[PDB]
Amino acid sequence: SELDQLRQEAEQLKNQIRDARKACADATLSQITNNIDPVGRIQMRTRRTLRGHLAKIYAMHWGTDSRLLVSASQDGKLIIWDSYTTNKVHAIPLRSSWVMTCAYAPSGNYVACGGLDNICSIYNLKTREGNVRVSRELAGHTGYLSCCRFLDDNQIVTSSGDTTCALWDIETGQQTTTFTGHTGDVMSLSLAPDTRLFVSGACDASAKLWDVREGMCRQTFTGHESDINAICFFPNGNAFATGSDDATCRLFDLRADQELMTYSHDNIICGITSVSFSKSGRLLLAGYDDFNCNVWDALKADRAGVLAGHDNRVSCLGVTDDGMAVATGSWDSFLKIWN
Amino acid sequence: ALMAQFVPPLYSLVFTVGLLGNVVVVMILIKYRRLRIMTNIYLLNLAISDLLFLVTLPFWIHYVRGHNWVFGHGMCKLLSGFYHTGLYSEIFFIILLTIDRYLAIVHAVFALRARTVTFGVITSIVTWGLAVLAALPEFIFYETEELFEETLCSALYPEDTVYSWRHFHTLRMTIFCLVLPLLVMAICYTGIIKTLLRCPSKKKYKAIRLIFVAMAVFFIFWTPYNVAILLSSYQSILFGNDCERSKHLDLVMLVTEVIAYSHCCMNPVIYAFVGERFRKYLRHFFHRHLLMH
Amino acid sequence: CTLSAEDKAAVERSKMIDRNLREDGEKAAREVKLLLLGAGESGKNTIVKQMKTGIVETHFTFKDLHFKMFDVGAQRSERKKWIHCFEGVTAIIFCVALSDYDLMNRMHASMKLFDSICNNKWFTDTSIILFLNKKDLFEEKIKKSPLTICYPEYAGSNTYEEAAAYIQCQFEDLNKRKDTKEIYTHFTCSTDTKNVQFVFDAVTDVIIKNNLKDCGLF
Amino acid sequence: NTASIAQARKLVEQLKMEANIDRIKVSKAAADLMAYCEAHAKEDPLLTPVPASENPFR
Amino acid sequence: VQLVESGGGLVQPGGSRKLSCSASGFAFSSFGMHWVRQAPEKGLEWVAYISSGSGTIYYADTVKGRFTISRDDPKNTLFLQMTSLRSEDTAMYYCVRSIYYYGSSPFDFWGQGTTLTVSIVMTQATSSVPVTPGESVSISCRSSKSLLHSNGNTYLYWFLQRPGQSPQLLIYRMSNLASGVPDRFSGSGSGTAFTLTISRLEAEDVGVYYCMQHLEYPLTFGAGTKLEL
Repeated sequence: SELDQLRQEAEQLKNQIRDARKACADATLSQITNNIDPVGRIQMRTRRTLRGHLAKIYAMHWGTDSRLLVSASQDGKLIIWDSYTTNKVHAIPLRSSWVMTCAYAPSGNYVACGGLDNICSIYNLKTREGNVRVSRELAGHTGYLSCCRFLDDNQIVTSSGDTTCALWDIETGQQTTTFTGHTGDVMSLSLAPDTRLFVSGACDASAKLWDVREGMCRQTFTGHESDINAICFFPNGNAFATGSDDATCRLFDLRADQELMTYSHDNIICGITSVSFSKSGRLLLAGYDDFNCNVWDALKADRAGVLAGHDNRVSCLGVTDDGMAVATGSWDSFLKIWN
Repeated sequence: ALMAQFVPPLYSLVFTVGLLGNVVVVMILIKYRRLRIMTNIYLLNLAISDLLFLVTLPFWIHYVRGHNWVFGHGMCKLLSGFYHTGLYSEIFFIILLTIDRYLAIVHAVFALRARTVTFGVITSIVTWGLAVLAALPEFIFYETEELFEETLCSALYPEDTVYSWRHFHTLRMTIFCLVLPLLVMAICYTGIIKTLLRCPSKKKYKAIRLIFVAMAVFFIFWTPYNVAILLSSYQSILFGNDCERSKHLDLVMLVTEVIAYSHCCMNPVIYAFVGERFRKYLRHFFHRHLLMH
Repeated sequence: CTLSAEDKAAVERSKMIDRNLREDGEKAAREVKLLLLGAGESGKNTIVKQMKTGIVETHFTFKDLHFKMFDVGAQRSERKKWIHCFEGVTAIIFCVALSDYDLMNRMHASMKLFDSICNNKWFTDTSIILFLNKKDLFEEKIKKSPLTICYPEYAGSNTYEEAAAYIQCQFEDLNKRKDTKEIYTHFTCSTDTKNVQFVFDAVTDVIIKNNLKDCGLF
Repeated sequence: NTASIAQARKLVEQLKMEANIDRIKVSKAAADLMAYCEAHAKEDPLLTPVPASENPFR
Repeated sequence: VQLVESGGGLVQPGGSRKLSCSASGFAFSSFGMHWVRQAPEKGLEWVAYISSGSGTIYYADTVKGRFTISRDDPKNTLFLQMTSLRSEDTAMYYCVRSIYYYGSSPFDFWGQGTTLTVSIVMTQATSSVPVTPGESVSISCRSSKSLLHSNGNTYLYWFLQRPGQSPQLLIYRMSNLASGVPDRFSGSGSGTAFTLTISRLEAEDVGVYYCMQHLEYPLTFGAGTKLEL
């Protein structure tokens, strides 16, 4: 019918967007930050070495209480660790041993996990029976789950490999909203502190900002040469840093709609697995496939320090809600807490 | 002349290389493997036995140089007994390792359910107890003999009443060291070889070569000691009564004793260094040391 | 430590949980794990039935050995980004239908998939068990259509024993790491009740090789 | 096919919706980020070491 | 969750008795158990404790040796071997669950108990305090030692024993509201002086309030204060 006209309109929309983005690019973040003093050498020690897992560690999450953390391994069991005493709180035997993500609810009543099974497993930690049981199974996805996060309103935003992100209502077990637009497989989500907006990363080398209510992608970011692996929000929620298999992390600002600064090093060719921010946001921590975790100055990218307390891939990384300590998990079945 | 033509420099090289081998083997086994497998725990036990033997070796070197037994707290009892304890524990541990290899290669399906950590620990404790009890006869010297100012350790029993320890000192010292170990090793190795020859792989031949090399090394470096000690005990009386032949047989006995003590050094090599796992772990540890160093 | 607060029952529960975790890990390690591939292009369902909405797990015990198989038929996602999660499987069962040579042909797609998974670095040391299912159908079909339709470079007789041998050799030729990786190719049929024996032999050989590496002989 | 036409139409609608959105310049966003980072630099336990007295992870 | 005890009745002094308790819908394997006496003088006391898997067992100096606490996880039952009975042993026996981990609320359920008839110090300033519906009441208790452990927990537990009903937990380890109770209950303390307050009294808040420490065994129980309408 008018496919040629549609494609021409799309191309000139892309041109207009590029022109608008370039018009406001008066200067880069590097020039503005030239006068800021360096963060210096950031050195941390492995205060704790949590052990008990007998398989690869893939995901972990920090509870709002700053003490309890949950880790998911391929043994099919979730262990909640008391970081202050390297003590195990509960052991949750999972129906499926192929997990890929886990999350800790801010309220602390529920813990969620999932993976290749395509089913969300919601476990109730606080119950009168003591034993941990599955509350609801949020079935409906047509692909492997990659990341799940708990909204402050006791809701789960699910990321799956079928290119769809869904907002599930726990008590009804139904998809409240369906999100589409990513041509590639979705890997990581991150919700802002206010829970108003959140961004999703996919294998199409693009990051899309989805408003949980309007059902629309407010903004889209692109430029990466390979798949996206992890995304995290700046404490403000006005910017986010995304990792990619191309061994480069970059910072994007929602109010700028353009790349701010790129993190890369000649000696680093391994890809990134997880990315997290410090409470102040000055330090950017991201795990790499080179069996080590690197600390980057979010403002200048000086590579302030590096962590090498691991023997295999660093699969999961998470900063405490208060920024007191950083947890680094790896496929070696050991979790290291840094501070 | 007696007490002459000795070369204690020979023992220094074997001692130092034994340190460099056994210490590294034990460190790698304990640090990484965490002793979670039956073969690994047997290898660790063999490493500790060899380490004990080679750490008791130096005092013999000092005595050979001329340092008579005026040393204190190094009582001849424990020193003499430790040699036999180690030499018996190592043989028993090689036998157990061969048995474990046989079980794992002919009965892998059952070996999975049989190779338990508790069973390995129980077997190791039982073998240690048996070796210690075996060496009790050599623990009992009851004194250190003195004829001249040059003190020397006394024999197990005085020569005036040597007829009361015929069998234990004649046959039991060879049956448990030459006959039983070789018989068990052959009985296992034939089964392992026959089972491995059926595998459809190219690298299986490397296993055959390593098995043959281990068997040949053990035979070549243990048979001469057992035959020489047997000949020097009785053949020196029946036929080797001549002074020249007696001196030659004594020199051969010294040479075979030196050679046999070197077996402790090649045990860690042949049993741990072979296999990609050990090189992988050693390279990882070396990289870790370089990072810290 | 012994200087902690009165809540030492928490440490006791932690130790009990550690004991349970160790027992579960021992049980998992004792069990054999296999990966099944070829869904949507081969008679995988027939093999699964003989052995008898995401990954499917099948449990069966044979000759006092516990077998645990995973079906990844949900191939509607980027394989390279989740195949690595199966690093550690005892062996990989890859299913091919010999009747797909004439039906780019589907046999070429199966060959490309095998090359993709065979050469994957995550499966460098994991053996592959190859089953050529629907052998009777291919035997009947070869008498009507020459094998040259799928392999123009092929030259030889149209007899079953020749074409099957040629294709079996062709599949193995794609292995670029033959030194450290072995391929166990077998012919499978709906009426072949002894297919379990082939899998048992393959897993036994894999366990023997693992024991050889552990003992230092490999 | 109609599926391709529908996908192209949806893409065009999404692109035109995105284009209408405009926000502050890069310099203002960078300045705001720098100000926030400087303001909360004192509260970060990782940016600056922490005394051992107030219950760190030993 | 339900706990039922059995094995009561009259017993001659110096005899023996084997009290038993059973639970249903109860993870007995992962749950600990406590035994506490309730004498006719309304003074609660601690008897024995058995941890999960029978790993650790403790007895009070008054019941040492004579009592043997045992559990059978397959049967989900708890047993007491009682020997050498005396007159003072006449008291109602309660089985109390307990779980120990971060964020835990032990002693959250008390059984109906059974009656057996034989032929750190805690003090309360007020033996009783009259009250009326809708009134605010404050109660305080004192301890012989500072319960503020270095871990940052006051280890203060509050219970209510309504007439004819088993005690019910109110607070756990710091002013923390128990599950299933309204929000009108609150508490505070400094380490040695502890207080409990109720914003608005209701008809269901009539009973005896009990305070018990958990800093070190044996668990010593308070005398209790009775609330009169």
